[PDB]
Amino acid sequence: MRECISIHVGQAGVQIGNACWELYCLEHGIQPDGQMPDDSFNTFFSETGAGKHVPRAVFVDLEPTVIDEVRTGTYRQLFHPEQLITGKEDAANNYARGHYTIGKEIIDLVLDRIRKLADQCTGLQGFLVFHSFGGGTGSGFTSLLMERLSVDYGKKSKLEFSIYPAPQVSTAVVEPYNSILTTHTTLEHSDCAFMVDNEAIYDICRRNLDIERPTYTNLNRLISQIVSSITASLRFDGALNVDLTEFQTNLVPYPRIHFPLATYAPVISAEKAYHEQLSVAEITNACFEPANQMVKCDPRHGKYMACCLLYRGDVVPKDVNAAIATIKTKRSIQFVDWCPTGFKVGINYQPPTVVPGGDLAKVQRAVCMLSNTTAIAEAWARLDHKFDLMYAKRAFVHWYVGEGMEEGEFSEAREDMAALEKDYEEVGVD
Amino acid sequence: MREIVHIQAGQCGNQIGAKFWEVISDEHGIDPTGSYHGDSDLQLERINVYYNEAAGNKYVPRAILVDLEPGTMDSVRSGPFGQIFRPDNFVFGQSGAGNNWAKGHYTEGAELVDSVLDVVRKESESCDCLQGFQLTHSLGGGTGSGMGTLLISKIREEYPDRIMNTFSVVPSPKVSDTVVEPYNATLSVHQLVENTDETYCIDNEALYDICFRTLKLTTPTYGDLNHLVSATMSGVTTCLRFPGQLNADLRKLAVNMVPFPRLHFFMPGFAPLTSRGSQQYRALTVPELTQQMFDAKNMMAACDPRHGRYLTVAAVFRGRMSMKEVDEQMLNVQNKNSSYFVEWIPNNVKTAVCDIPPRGLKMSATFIGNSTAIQELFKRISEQFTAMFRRKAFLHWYTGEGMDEMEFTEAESNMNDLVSEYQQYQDATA
Ligand SMILES: Nc1nc2c(ncn2[C@@H]2O[C@H](COP(=O)(O)OP(=O)(O)OP(=O)(O)O)[C@@H](O)[C@H]2O)c(=O)[nH]1
Ligand SMILES: Nc1nc2c(ncn2[C@@H]2O[C@H](COP(=O)(O)OP(=O)(O)O)[C@@H](O)[C@H]2O)c(=O)[nH]1
Repeated sequence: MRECISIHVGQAGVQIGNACWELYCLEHGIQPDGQMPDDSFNTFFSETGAGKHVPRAVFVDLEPTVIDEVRTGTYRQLFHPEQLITGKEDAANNYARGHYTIGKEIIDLVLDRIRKLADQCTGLQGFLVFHSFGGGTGSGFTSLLMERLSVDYGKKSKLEFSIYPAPQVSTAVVEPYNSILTTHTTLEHSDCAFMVDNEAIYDICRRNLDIERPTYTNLNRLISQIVSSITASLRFDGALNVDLTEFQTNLVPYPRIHFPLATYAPVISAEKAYHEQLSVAEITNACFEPANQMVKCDPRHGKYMACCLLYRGDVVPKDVNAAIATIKTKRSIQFVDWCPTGFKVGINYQPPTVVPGGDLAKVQRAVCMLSNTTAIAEAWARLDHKFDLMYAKRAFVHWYVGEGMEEGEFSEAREDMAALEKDYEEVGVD
Repeated sequence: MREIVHIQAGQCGNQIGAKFWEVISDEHGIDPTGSYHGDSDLQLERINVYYNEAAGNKYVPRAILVDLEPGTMDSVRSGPFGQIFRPDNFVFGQSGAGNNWAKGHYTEGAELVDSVLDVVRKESESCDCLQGFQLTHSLGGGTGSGMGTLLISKIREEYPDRIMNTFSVVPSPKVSDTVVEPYNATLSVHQLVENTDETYCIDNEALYDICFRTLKLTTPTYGDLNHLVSATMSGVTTCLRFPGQLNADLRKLAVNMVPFPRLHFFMPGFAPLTSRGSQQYRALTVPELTQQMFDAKNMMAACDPRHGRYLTVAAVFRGRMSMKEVDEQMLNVQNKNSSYFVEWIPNNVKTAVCDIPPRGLKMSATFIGNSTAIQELFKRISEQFTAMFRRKAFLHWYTGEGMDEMEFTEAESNMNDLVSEYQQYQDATA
């Protein structure tokens, strides 16, 4: 009943998946071994006959290190070995290697395992995908898996918690190639995706979490907190719940434009927990600031289609309505004439659950805000500007060419992104 | 992409490879008998990349030693760790080539190339998921250069799917065994660029200069150069011998570094330089070394990067890191020398951080760069070959072994084509 499958591919994908599943099992009081000391956990979990609960997800990669780390980590007894897919030869920062040359030897096993997991699912609702744009595995393998799943199922929703590479955390120089190729490939195949810029989380950790130098651990803890705030609606119940079908309904102008921008509040470090906790009005007023989104964009330029809210903790609806009324008076918010209003409001009375030993501090209440806008265009603008700088001299092209690729793919992906940004300004003009 | 096999040839190459193994075993806590003797678990995590497990807990290098002169091989077991290498690796000749390429290529290279391919096969299907092959060898010496050409040709026609690295010892006019070196040097560099994809240009000119002016050695013997050779060429492998999210494998190294299929030559550098027995260095701060990377005086390729533009830059830091200031040094270096980086490759200056430091030094930073400025070495060898070849001298020995001057003409034309590629990529705008 209402099952939802999670897909984790690539190093970053599996790292953030481990973090998010840890937060999920902690929130629902699920022990690290899966034992029970809302009944919506069955959407994200499968109940073994012994009473143990194992997540209905999968760990896929072409590299054996991080999978082995999971196999010897805290939750090694949580997941069965079969959904922890292990490769031998990695894509090595190459969309082509992770798509054609090497992915083919593993995609068959991957889809067999996905079907095996789905065998226990009756009311399957959709697919959650976690993958880094920069990584060759998490781009080529992600794109081909997206194509295969769309062939297999199609109309079923297929989410994507995409990771946007950032120069501070970037590990390869071919990252714009991989991001362009994967987004051009999955744009038709993905109905809604989440586009989180790791520079945003990095500088939030630098400033808000006062981390001297953010690491993968803190980045992924923050990312998992935000993803948990997003998925609380599927993992709990609310007055106006949002589901994957509802995600598509309330956050898609056109199938091409399916990249909502998210903001989550608040961000208080554990070392400063003694300070007065922020109010609903305070968090609403601090939500739209350029230091709280998922990408390094200024929402002032953009115009919101609809503003979706998800509230966590002890939040009173009356003050929510007051805050919404105050915010609507702001000149920052602008709605297209075609879309009058889409202000869905969701309240989760469950207080947020903090990770033990985490930099962030426990708060009584929290809110995460979803709203897509034309301000998101600047991320693709800088990204495809980097791609154009790449392609003006055909740098690194031979590495793709030697693995079943030609420059025609580069050209068609670049023009597809040009059409996508074209749609961006076109919907942004009344 | 899991393991590396080693091949060394030529007395220079054999000596430098032996010293490399000395350094690697010492930093990984490997005793002469192969048993672990370190003090941390970091070394043993990735010890498999350069070693094989043996009876009990003995670790043996995956090094196949080849040489045509018995003196070199007697010497190579004469030194330390002469017994750790298994006798199977030792497949050798007796005639001696003596500064000639084609004669050792055909008249005497056939009867041992079969054996070396047999042993590298035994290693290969003994190995599970090897990344590729890295070779250290001399270029001016006809023996080592010819053996290296044989090995590269056979391994590429046998294992074209493996990223096959190599390390090059460019001949030096100042320290030259003979004068007919540029013939074999040009032939071997032609074969190298036309057949390999990863090479480090370690010219003895730069080594002699740095050991003379900076080490205050009036007559630096081959051991004096070999000390710095071993230090830096362990430094390049630091990213391949310890955990790290940068430069995990040889394939990732290629994808990150080399932008063009033909141009794949490297210009290795490392600071701080350390003499033999000189341990007066204090705790060197990051700013001085990160401004010292721009220097060509600490460069192990006889070229000056100030005359060219960096394509892609790699560097690894070892010691205690407050690497926030390291990132600050990146920012300052970029903002101050963007003119020396190609604008059409953004975010090409990436570095990692390592915690294991070299021996006797608590701070170190290798500097691996790929720039068009390396064309100075090829211009030097081109002018040498032309000024000593327009007389059509010394060709009797080669022409007596089937060599035809058309091969010389095509090789020199191809290498001038590489020089032209350097020139055209250097002046490319944004
Ligand atoms: N969100 C997130 N991104 C990360 C993390 N670690 C690395 N990345 C980014 O992910 C990109 C690289 O992708 P990978 O994590 O290596 O995943 P992959 O597709 O398997 O790539 P390969 O390991 O080379 O096969 C780089 O831009 C990294 O900066 C992380 O802990 N979280
Ligand atoms: N750094 C270094 N260079 C060497 C060494 N031996 C020879 N060379 C240089 O390499 C060239 C000679 O190559 P050689 O070692 O004779 O190759 P071989 O014929 O295969 O033995 C000369 O330019 C020498 O100056 C050495 O032990 N160390």
